[PDB]
Amino acid sequence: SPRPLSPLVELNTSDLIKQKKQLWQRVQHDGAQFRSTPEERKQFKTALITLWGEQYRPERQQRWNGMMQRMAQMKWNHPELKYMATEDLVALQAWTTDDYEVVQDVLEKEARPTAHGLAFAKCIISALHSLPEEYSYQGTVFTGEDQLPDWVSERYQERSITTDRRFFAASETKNASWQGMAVEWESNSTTGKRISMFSERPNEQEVLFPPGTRFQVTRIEENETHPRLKIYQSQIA
Repeated sequence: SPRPLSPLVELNTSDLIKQKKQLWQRVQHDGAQFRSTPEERKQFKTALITLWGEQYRPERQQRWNGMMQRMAQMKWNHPELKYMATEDLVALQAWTTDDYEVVQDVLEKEARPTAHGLAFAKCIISALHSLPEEYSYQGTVFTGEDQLPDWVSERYQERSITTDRRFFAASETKNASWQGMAVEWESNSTTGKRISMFSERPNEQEVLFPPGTRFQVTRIEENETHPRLKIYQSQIA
């Protein structure tokens, strides 16, 4: 337990694989009922602030404080969000920073997770399942990622359902700016959540799916050029 007036709490760094497996089972079991606990929200705060050691804690503390105040006001400006946990909303903004790298694949099989990443993941997932239904995007969303062809083959196959263990990001638009990544997706979304209201780059019109999302893969096109593989899939909501 922390000392009085401590900004931080202890992160459970022991048996990380068990923690990963336990969170993954919780994701599947709880579905859209998944919610972060008050203690998990404090662990996310510590995770973000301490992500890069004591040297960067003052800067990250200041960023944390600013995001908390922004999301507190977000609830005033957008009353439908009044019941969201403020730290859950902060997680959505944090996802759109470079910290995404510590959390995107943290529930993947054989991925070696950090305590920080697992703490990140709980609040993002909680945010995605507690956002009101008006934040769900119904339509086709577009993704590009830098992945190898074998990475695709392990996870996606024509005519079979993919149960995604990753955070899967996409966009409502297909801007020319990110043309030519190694892999592309065209995904029909039913409950993918629009996070442009929380992003550091709202013009990207990003949509985000949590681990546990299921996609029916309907076609995979192959090209010699990048994108080497283009995946057509539909969310099973």
